[PDB]
Amino acid sequence: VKQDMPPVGGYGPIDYKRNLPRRGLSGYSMFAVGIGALLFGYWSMMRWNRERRRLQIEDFEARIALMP
Amino acid sequence: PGIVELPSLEDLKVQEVKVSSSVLKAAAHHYGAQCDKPNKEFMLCRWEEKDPRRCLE
Repeated sequence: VKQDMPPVGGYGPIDYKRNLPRRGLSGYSMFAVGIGALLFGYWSMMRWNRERRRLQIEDFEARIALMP
Repeated sequence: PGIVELPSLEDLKVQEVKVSSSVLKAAAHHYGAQCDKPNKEFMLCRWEEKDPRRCLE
């Protein structure tokens, strides 16, 4: 017998495609969810700032009543 | 030139309210609420005549 290195009856194929998934969101959906979380942060920001101004006015009234 | 008028320690001796910062600050709303009805007399004295050595009373 002979003992070279042949391929055994043929081998499987190997791909040659530029395999790209291009996944992720679109323009509109990513854009809208970013602006939506932005507006959520704005609303909570507005609420905290106006309640904070209430308390800071109370601090002003403390210094007024303390002064003379 | 002109001599000054400094009223001495004859009238400048009243026992101070010798409490500290935080107690006086935290007691402020009731302090302005019940009393400090006649201190606006003092403040009106002070703004109508800007000469302390007047509003000592």
